[PDB]
Amino acid sequence: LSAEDKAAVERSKMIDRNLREDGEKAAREVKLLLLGAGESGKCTIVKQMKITGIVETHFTFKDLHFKMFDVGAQRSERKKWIHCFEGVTAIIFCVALSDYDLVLAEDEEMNRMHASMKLFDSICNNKWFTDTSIILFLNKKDLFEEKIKKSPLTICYPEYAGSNTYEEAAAYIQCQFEDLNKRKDTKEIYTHFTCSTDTKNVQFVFDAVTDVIIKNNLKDCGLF
Amino acid sequence: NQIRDARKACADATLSQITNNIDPVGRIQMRTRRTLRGHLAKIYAMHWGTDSRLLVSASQDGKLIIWDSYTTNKVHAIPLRSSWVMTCAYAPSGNYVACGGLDNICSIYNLKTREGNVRVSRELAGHTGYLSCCRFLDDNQIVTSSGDTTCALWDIETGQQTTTFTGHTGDVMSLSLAPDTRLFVSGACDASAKLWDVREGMCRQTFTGHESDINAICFFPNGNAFATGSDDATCRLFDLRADQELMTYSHDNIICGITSVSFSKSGRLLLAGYDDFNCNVWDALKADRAGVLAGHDNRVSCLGVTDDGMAVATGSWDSFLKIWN
Amino acid sequence: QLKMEANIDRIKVSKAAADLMAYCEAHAKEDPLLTPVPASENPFR
Amino acid sequence: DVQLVESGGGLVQPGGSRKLSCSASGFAFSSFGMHWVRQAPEKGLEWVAYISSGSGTIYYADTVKGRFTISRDDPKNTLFLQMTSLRSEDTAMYYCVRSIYYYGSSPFDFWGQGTTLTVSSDIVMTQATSSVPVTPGESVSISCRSSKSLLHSNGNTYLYWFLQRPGQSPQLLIYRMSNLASGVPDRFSGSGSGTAFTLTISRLEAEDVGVYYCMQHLEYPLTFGAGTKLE
Amino acid sequence: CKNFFWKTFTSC
Amino acid sequence: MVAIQCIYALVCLVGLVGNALVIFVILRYAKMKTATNIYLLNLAVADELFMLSVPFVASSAALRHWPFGSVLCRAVLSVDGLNMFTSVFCLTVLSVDRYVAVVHPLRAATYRRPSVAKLINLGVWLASLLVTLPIAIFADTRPARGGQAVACNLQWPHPAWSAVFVVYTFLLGFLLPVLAIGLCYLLIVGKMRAVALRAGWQQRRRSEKKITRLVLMFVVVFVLCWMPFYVVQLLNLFVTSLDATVNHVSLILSYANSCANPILYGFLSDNFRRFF
Repeated sequence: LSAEDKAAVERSKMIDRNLREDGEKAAREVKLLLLGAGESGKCTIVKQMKITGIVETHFTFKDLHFKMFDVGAQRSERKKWIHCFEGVTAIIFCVALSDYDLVLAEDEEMNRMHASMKLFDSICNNKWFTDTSIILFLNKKDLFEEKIKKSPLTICYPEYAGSNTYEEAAAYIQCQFEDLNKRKDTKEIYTHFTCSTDTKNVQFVFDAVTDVIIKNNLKDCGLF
Repeated sequence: NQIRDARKACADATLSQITNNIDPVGRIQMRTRRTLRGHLAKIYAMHWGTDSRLLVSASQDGKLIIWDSYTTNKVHAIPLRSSWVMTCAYAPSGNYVACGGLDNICSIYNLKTREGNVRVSRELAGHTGYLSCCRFLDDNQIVTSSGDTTCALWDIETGQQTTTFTGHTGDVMSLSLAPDTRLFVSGACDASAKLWDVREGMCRQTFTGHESDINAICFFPNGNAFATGSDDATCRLFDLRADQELMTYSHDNIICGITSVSFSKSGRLLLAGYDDFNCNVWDALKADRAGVLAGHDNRVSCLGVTDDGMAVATGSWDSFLKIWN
Repeated sequence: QLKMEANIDRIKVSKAAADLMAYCEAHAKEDPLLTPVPASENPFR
Repeated sequence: DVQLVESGGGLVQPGGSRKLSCSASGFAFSSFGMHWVRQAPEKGLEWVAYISSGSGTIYYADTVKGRFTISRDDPKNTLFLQMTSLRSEDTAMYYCVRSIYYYGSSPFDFWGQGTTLTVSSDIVMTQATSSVPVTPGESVSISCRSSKSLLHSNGNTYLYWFLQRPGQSPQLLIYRMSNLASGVPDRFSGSGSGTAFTLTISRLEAEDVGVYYCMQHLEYPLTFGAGTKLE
Repeated sequence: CKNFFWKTFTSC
Repeated sequence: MVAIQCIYALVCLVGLVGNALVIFVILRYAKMKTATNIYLLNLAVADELFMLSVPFVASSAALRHWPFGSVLCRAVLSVDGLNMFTSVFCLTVLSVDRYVAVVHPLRAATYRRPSVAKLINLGVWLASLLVTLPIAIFADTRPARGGQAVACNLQWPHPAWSAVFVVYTFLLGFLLPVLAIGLCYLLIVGKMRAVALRAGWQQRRRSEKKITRLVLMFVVVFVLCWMPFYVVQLLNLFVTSLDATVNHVSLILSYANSCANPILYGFLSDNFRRFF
């Protein structure tokens, strides 16, 4: 420490001050993992969020910053990078209600909704996402209503016997997705219907992430 | 069928049956000198230098911080545009430092500049899958692997990829150059270790001894051998001069897979990091775990040893990196 | 295109094993990890 | 555009001040820490003041402590110099060094153009020579002596060599007495054992002439050499 | 009287 | 007689086997991670300092005399009173920390750094010195005049000044701290219930039910252990028919919750769950 290391430890304290400040603005903002079930996931929620590789959108709403991360369709396996998003505030898993009677452009080995139920369950069994909450969003509201009038609704689930009404079908498919995860006490699943109003979809998101950051703060103090 | 049919008849004895007469290495006691604090996110990769003093570490908070190990004084703080960085490398001289984020862009940063900030030297956005590892041949050419089951040899002055190594079936997850930076071996998720060349253009021999996803890889300072770290809780040190497997280091005491493989100066202590919150030190000659490196709260991810074998750096997901000696 | 890179340098595996053992035993003296180093010689106090 | 500009009056009367204002350009500010070094006519360099990055460490020289008030405005990228009372001893050409301190750095890298001013314990850096008349073209050796051995416990000796071309500001030639600066040819070679501090200019082109200086970076206030002019 | 206080007996 | 002395060794041993592990849980795994770990560490050391000063007053009531020194009792009687104050004061700054971190997340970031957490703990210890100094400058050793025996207790020149101090420690020591932790915890459950219904959960979930029950238990125990202790002090000024038959167990109620609060917070937390 001769006129050089004294300034070196002072520069390190200035860097540590910026790093400490960088963690504060990064903790108050909201992080969102947008992992879809099909080829193009989250086609509606990203239209209102004001902006190769992943796509992240930074926008402020209701005096709160949000960061929605979308991976799109990548040929890499999710098992090698699913642990990188551990610690995210919320997870948005957009699923379309038109996947039970439709088959993607593939080998047709499994149904679209059957692959969506397995993909949603694959995220919950991961040992990294046992604490983060997944927010479910149902797409194609009115499109699913017209399909009910010309479909038995029991393609993927033959053991189901219920009413052919959008009010009952949306409630049954909500409980079916809530019974896929084995960790029901650690994870809280939020289910909502995507609307074209362009302001109600993010309002539920703001209310959902508020219920999560209030639990992390309660977990911080220890009351959780 | 006939590829390795004759490679078994020429193996009458193994490496473990020969090294049982030399002086066995006792228990290695390594004490944590200083813990490199200051981070606020999980560390994933690091790199050492020739001076054995400076080292770079990648963190998920969007900061590629560089400091010296002897005094633990943060020198530069590089704000990263892609916070989800999974790999980083350090130059042998200390001029350029690159990092592979999730945006599939190997943002190269120049340290020695006329200004104070660390500007971007070049951006490599030719890959389609996630950038998994990157290694500096020199300050102009760089070999960067990705999650697109391929490797690429990029040039900083040119800006485009010179040669794209497309010979792997599984997802590439590791890279390891040679002491002369002439050849290099890469281990992918298909349990395949291919020795890729520069003069020939791409691989010249492969190794499929493992049984699961290979996470990390290293290179022996001799240049004729190298160890590989898979996910089935075993490491198989293959041979480049006999296209076979010298020996294996497996044990039922451990259940987690390997995440980091490193070698010392003499190559005796095989530094192998695991997912059991600790790191192991293998003899690499007789398959005997001498000592264990414990003290990390979360599972370690990166592990590098200096070129002179002075210090050993272990980084975990608790935003704390420890320096061993 | 498997036979493009196949090599014949596999007549003996024990001889190459001796090359790895001879290298680690000739450079074990210059390794601070193997050789017990004092606090005055090594860095980090 | 890394050049620095200084502002100063022609001459000031005793009892006032000029408020020397220095501005920065090009390089990233708030990360180096500006210096203050004045040069009296037909004299040697002498450190005045130094502020760190963020007004953290403020150091004053033994000759200006209690009279000068170093100030800065980092959001403006401007450096000030407030003074209480001017004396005939302060008549000199003030410079700004724009140095930075870290491992592998090049401290005292690019000095400023400097402004003029006219008014109507410490390591004594001594030099064995003051003017060496020698024909240019090949090797020429220059040494420097110090009061205290600059060899620190870590193993780094802090010494910096300056050239100071006639009519310009001093520039860094070799830092740490053994590492060549950024922007200098491979002709400068520095050796020594604690106090020897020999500098061999193996090329010695025409533009290598000037008043040289050797400054220590171990004790405050920083003291410069006597001055070695080459012809 | 009082004959007691915080933690001991006090004179009245 | 000795039956009340029998549970005295139990209350100290309960706080001994528990508080010795609370520090071992914090500085081994968390090691002062943020501001929330400094308060629980402060309550853990404040209980032990209160558990090492209680054996002097526990056995002295049985012997009806003070065998220790005259000047040494003036400090010990002020240390345990300060340990009583620094414990209830730390419970106040803990409730404010839990209130700011939950209700105002944007404002709590200024207090999440260890820089403010260290000075706010040194400050709350200094606030205990200001409250207990009137009980220290007046503390002395004077005979009780009953049997000409030695006794160490607060001395006042006039009985009128005795009524000022008995309520001063009731206002500043009991009513104000329990009103802070009572209001800070009420604003936490009130804000949590309002946010839970906005997300679509009209009924209280399993996580919300556990928190409001863990919060409700912290306040009622702080009342049923300190209010019976504080109510006995004021009734001694009007009628002296107590015959010291309740003063021995009323202090034991203060020795219980002060020695159980670090364990009630430590054992019912995520740090001790991973260690056990």
